[PDB]
Amino acid sequence: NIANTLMAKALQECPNSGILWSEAIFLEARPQRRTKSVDALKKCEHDPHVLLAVAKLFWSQRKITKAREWFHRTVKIDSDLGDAWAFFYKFELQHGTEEQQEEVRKRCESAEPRHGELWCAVSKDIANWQKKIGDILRLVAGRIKNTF
Amino acid sequence: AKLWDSKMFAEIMMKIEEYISKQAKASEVAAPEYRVIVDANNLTVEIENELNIIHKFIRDKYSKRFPELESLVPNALDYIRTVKELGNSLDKCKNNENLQQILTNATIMVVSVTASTTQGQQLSEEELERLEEACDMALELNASKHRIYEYVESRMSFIAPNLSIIIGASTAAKIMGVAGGLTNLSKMPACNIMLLGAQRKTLSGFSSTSVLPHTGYIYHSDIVQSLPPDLRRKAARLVAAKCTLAARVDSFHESTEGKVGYELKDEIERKFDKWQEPPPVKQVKPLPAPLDGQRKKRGGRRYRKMKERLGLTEIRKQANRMSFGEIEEDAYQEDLGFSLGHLGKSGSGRVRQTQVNEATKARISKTLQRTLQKQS
Amino acid sequence: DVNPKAYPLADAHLTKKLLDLVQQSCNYKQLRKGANEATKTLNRGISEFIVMAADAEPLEIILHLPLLCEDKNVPYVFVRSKQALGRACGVSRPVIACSVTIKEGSQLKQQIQSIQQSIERLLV
Amino acid sequence: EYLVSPITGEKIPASKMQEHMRIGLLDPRWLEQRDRSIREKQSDDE
Amino acid sequence: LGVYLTKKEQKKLRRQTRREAQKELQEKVRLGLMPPPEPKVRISNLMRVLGTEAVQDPTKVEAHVRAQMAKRQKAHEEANAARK
Amino acid sequence: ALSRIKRHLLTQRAFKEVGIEFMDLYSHLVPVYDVEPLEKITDAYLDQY
Amino acid sequence: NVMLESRFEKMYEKIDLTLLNRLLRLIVDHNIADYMTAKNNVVINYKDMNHTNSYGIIRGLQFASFIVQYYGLVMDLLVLGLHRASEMAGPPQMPNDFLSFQDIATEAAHPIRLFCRYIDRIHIFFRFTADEARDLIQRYLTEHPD
Amino acid sequence: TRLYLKAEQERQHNYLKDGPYITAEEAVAVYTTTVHWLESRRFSPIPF
Repeated sequence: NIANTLMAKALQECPNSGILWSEAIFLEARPQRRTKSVDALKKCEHDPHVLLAVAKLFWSQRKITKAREWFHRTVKIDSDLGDAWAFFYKFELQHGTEEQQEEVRKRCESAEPRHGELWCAVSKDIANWQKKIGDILRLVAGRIKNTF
Repeated sequence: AKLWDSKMFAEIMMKIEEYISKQAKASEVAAPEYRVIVDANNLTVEIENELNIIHKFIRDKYSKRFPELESLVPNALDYIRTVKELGNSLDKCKNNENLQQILTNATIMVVSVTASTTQGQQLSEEELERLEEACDMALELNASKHRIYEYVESRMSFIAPNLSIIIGASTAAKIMGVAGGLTNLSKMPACNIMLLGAQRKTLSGFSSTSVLPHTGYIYHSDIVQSLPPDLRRKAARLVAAKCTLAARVDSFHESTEGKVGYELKDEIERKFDKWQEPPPVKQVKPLPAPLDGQRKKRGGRRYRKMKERLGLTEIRKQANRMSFGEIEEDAYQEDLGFSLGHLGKSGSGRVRQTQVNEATKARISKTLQRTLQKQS
Repeated sequence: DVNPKAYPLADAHLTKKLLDLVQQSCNYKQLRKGANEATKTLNRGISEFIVMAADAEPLEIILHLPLLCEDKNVPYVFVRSKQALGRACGVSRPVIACSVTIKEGSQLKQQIQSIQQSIERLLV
Repeated sequence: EYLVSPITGEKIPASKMQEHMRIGLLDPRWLEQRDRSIREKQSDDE
Repeated sequence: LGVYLTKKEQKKLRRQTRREAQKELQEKVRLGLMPPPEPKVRISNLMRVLGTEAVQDPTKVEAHVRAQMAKRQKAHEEANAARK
Repeated sequence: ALSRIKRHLLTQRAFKEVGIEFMDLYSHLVPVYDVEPLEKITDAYLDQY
Repeated sequence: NVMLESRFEKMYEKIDLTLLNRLLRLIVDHNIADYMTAKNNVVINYKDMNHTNSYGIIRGLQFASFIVQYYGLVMDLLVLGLHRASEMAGPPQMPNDFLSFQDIATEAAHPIRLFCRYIDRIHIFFRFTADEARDLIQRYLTEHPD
Repeated sequence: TRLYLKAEQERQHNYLKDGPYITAEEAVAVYTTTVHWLESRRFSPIPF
């Protein structure tokens, strides 16, 4: 309940926050997520976190085609942001086809036009920053010291 | 997997909180009863969520066997019972006596038709055992939910006295269970309580009205079901509103005897009587006498417009002129009694074609325009 | 007085400004009448404050709103006569609870904020 | 209480307030229509 | 405290006042205290109100109708100025 | 009109009451059905398509 | 050569809505089929009395004729039998005329030589050899002695 | 008309109370026959 009060205060004082709004969806109960939260949330902003949250909600309702379409829209609207590639691959593994999962994984290749900062997106969203995270990455000297 | 983790969590919860509820129930057969009631009314939501997880996993597994039963059977518990009674055996679909008690005859026909020519492959033994244990655990949790709802019905006299007075005790227990608690239900708007437990029944070719959508547990309560169908939906709304008030009282523990309950139920009965009251006596208007003399009627812009609308148009004036002697072939096979007269006929005195008076254009009413704008 | 439980009760001076603001919001369609609409707005997170009446025989029918306000961090205030509140709301029927809603770039903003401050100055 | 009628400008108690409004703006042609209704009712023959 | 009124009551009060004023003017005309109202004539309304007489002397008719229009307009303006 | 037709096809499931009358042919009573024009246009277009 | 002309006695009023919806989804987009089937389920009103038409179809719908025709086609598959239907319709790439056969062999293969349906009046024209007629008579009389 | 509409009301009520008169196996046979016919004719479903 105190977490809900804090989230409501944060939304009131810091609107247009894609990550905060998406995580507020996860605070809200399932009967109250799609009915009221997601609509006003989409009205507020169209962040890649917004589209990722909509796709995740559809996947949680097992709306496979709707979730896939929203994931495609998320990919088109922004790349290497929000670490949505991991969620898309998980959805493909658990709901999509094996060939579809392989195609999704291949499209997540680290390249300047698409998924250039995929590791950076994972660090920013899935909290992949670590002392050995930079060492695992190619940029041992720079990334390890810049990141936590 | 997800099924194993959900089953382990459900068993852990049942070994402690459900056991505490069982001891509390058996005691009446400093640890007050309030915490037991609250933990039970949270356990209902916990088991509903874990049953949703189980139903999702069962859907994912059975999509290989039968990728269509999800749309055909919307209810989660009905889905679980259906897959339990079907399994890999889809030829069993014919004349299932067990399917009758779960699914209505309207949808058993549809599921049999779909399974006749479905593309779902037959599951292997590992999928069969996984699905069977999932269904067994799901039905066990459903039985636990039924027992805890029986407990809440028994405790209705203590938890929500006024709200138990307004409606049926079983309905009260069900609505608090689906809402998440007395406090959770009391915080909900009245227009939302009546939507509690409104399963998305699929129309099997029938109209949406046959489905009776946007109908909740309050709509199926004792008092609401005792009304004619045309008076049902409205009644539900009223009850819901009053039910909300009861919660907004019961959540603060006021009128534990139920005085607010009576003060609301009597007015509910009064509203029902008023709605069902016999129509009053209405005198019939005698036919007005025939008119004679002159009655002064004004002229002006409205009179000019009405005269233009109802006046004889040039094409209409030329229509009812029929040429003498010169016979015209009837161009309307469907009716010989219709002719254009001089309109289009030789000797009409018009070298050019008679244009259309747009003052006689056909247009919709104001209320029809309003309805069209609403339906847009 | 009549409702001793209404701890955050506004004085005679504050009630006039409150009702004037409610009427102005109704002119701008920034007002939601009734407890259910206030609860809906609070859940949607679009309201800014709630003006409620202290005269209601099943008084607890409004008591759910303050706690939810503490859940959503929204000021609330009590008023003496429900009929006056309803008249300010633009409805002849008595109204026991009303809410004021946020609109993007609303002209009422400052006035809203001012009244908000007063409520925080009224609390204890 | 004491409230000023928005249509009359007189100090009136709030207890009758709403009722004071309902019979405050009552249109006299409603009285005329009721009078003609009762006259035509008494003008009927068995 | 001052009390507001709903839009329905505002409309009903305005309608009642307007109907009262119209009935007052009509019954003043009934009793002879007021001359019967003249038709409101504009340029478009000219040939409809004074059609049978505008052919007698069109320029005088134009002057009369323009004088009536200007009288209404100047009455409105002087009411505004006095209200200023 | 086409947009309204598509919206009614996609969403409309409940309809208004349709009247019934009977033509008497002195041998049998043929049913005649009265449907609202708003739905009638949609049904006519659907039949043609 | 034996002719049978008859009609489906209550094909209008004995069409199930669920079966009709399923069969229409086979030929048209499921949204359209659901819309049509739900349109056939509306309230029938007259004066002071109204009811809910849930079993039968409503012949007054503009598209209803199509429904009936489609339903009649299904009835044909029950009467003709799919193979014989394919023998009369012909190959899907080269359909035959109203009353014509690709060759004499398929014409003489089956007893049902001609068949038309109209709206509800089915006219069937069989040709029978002596042995086939005798076998049919014996099979009929086995369960219906006279 | 009143008599026929009363009969229709009774018929609809009987259908609702006793359920559909078409059995599952008969419906399956009909639907399978239609599917076979449509597949054999290379028929494409009508698009929206």
